[PDB]
Amino acid sequence: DNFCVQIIGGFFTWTPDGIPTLSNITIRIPRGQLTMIVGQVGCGKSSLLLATLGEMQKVSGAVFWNSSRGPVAYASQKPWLLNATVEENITFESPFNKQRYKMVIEACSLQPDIDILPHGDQTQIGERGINLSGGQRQRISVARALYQQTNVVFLDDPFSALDVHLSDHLMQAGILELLRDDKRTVVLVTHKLQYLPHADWIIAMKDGTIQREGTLKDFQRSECQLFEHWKTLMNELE
Amino acid sequence: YALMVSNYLNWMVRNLADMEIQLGAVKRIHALLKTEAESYEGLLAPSLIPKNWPDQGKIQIQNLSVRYDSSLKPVLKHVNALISPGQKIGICGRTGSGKSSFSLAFFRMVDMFEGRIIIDGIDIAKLPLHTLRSRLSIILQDPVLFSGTIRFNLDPEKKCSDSTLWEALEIAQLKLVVKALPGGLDAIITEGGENFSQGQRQLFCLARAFVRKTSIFIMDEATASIDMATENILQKVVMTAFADRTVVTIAHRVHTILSADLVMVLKRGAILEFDKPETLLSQKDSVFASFVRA
Amino acid sequence: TGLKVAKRLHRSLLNRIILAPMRFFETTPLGSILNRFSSDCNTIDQHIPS
Amino acid sequence: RACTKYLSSAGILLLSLLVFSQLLKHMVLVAIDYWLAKWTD
Ligand SMILES: Nc1ncnc2c1ncn2[C@@H]1O[C@H](COP(=O)(O)OP(=O)(O)OP(=O)(O)O)[C@@H](O)[C@H]1O
Ligand SMILES: Nc1ncnc2c1ncn2[C@@H]1O[C@H](COP(=O)(O)OP(=O)(O)O)[C@@H](O)[C@H]1O
Ligand SMILES: [Mg+2]
Ligand SMILES: [Mg+2]
Repeated sequence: DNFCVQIIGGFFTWTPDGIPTLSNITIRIPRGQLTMIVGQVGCGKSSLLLATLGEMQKVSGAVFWNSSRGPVAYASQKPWLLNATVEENITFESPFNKQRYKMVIEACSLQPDIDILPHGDQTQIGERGINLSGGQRQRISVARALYQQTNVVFLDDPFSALDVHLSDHLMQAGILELLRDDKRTVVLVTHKLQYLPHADWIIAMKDGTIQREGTLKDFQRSECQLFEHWKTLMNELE
Repeated sequence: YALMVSNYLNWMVRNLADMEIQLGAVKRIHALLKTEAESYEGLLAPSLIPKNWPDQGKIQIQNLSVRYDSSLKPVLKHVNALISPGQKIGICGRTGSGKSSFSLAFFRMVDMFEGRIIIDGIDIAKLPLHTLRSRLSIILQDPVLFSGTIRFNLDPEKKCSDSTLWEALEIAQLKLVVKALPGGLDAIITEGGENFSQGQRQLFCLARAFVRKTSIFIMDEATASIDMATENILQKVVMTAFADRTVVTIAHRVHTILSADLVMVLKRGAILEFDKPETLLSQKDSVFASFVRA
Repeated sequence: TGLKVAKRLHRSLLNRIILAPMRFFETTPLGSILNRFSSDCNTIDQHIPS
Repeated sequence: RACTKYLSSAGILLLSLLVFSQLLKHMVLVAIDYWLAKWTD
């Protein structure tokens, strides 16, 4: 219907016969909107992202896709780079479409990086190629995720290796402009709470379960402690 | 013997071609064998080095300019600073401003073609590399974990007791996580730490540095993969636990170094501002104020 | 002869690699360094003495 | 050089002993076959 992904009572385990790393997972991700998963270290965010994708073994519950999942544009927390060039990593088995490629390059601000390296936009990347900075690896992975014409985008901490300006420009030109104009489902795991005003939907996680799931106006009344805790972290969250 | 010519001429030619391929393998190993090595000898005498040559943690940096190779652009240009012992130095700047090469300069991982880094009256270029890199601790932004136990990752040489390892884990907010594991300190970390999260891997590397208990800590964007709530309590417990130790903290988030003693603002490899944050935020046109406000 | 060369070449390679600078490790791919321990050392230990 | 690393790692004594022992063994086998040819006549 109006949702992209939905989980009802999902118990998922990394181990085959161990303790469930996720318990009582109940999410309703809207389609064409920005959903932000927020929480502490090791609280189930990447586990939720891979439990929707089927990469983690399910013990209980149901997973519904109303997109039969289909493709999902995924940028892992550890950036994965093929042994091909910059252009082949960003395109990633897709037609070229240079007008979109320039927009993705400017949204990730990778244009100064391809004005360096011995063969800009053609240098071999990863193993058997030139070594990149970790921020450059992160932005090439995010550029691959943003470039594709996939209805669902999964981003898992894209601002970990970047400074304030790169993360702000990638948030505005890439997430709020390039992804919104396509009416694209965006699920964005982040530790940067300053982007919470730009979120349509918020999923809060705590020790491998869904603590609270709703908008910022919902968190203003349902979870007063977590709302005020967020306000203390980033110094009325409208 | 003619029948042996008919049987063995082919075998001789085949073994000659095989031996050429085997000698190609030996040739590749010898080509990797002639690679240059770092100078671990050091010009200063080992008797001139004290038992704790970072006795208090004073750092002088005099006209330092570093690069990564010959005929390459210097990533730091005329860096000159003083760090009193026990002072906390927060380093901020945009990505690409040479502030990780600044951290690598103390371990001689970059080509210091000019300038000196004098620590407690001793130039570090005169020292052996194991002597220099054994008495200083660094926390890289990207975590590196090895296969084995938690005890092996924190203490591979087995030079510290279990109480030191538990203090290192408790400072790095991993007391409850490691205690929840059934092995405890013997819980197995997989290859690359794939059984833990990115934040938990980075906290394991932080606890790995907390075992060493040196006089100079260099935290090069350590808390980048960590959420803000646990980053604040980790920063507070690091400040309280290392109150007498010189900490050079490279800030992924600028608001973490608002309580630092001095703030080094790097612009394109040059120290634009090096002063207290209280005076630095008083100036409206200062770049550090633009970092805090935006 | 095979045992002596197989011991000495691996000892020399392992000692010379760990002293090489990090510029060498960043410039050279890790597959090129690792295949000397994996394939070339396997030839020297086993295939060459036969 | 790089192709001669195996000979230098083996040493002069071990390599020369290998070559001399193989040559002596094969010339002994030639002598056995020649003495068998003389014996059968
Ligand atoms: N591949 C894995 N195999 C086994 N256990 C895992 C794996 N990944 C995570 N875990 C465990 O499951 C829990 C959830 O980790 P998860 O991957 O969801 O972290 P995260 O919330 O994305 O972390 P962070 O925000 O610190 O990067 C943790 O306790 C972790 O140890
Ligand atoms: N391993 C390396 N080899 C050569 N140059 C490097 C290396 N690492 C970084 N650089 C250079 O240093 C500059 C960035 O400095 P760095 O300390 O990485 O800044 P930051 O700390 O802001 O990431 C880049 O312009 C890059 O060219
Ligand atoms: Mg994750
Ligand atoms: Mg850096």
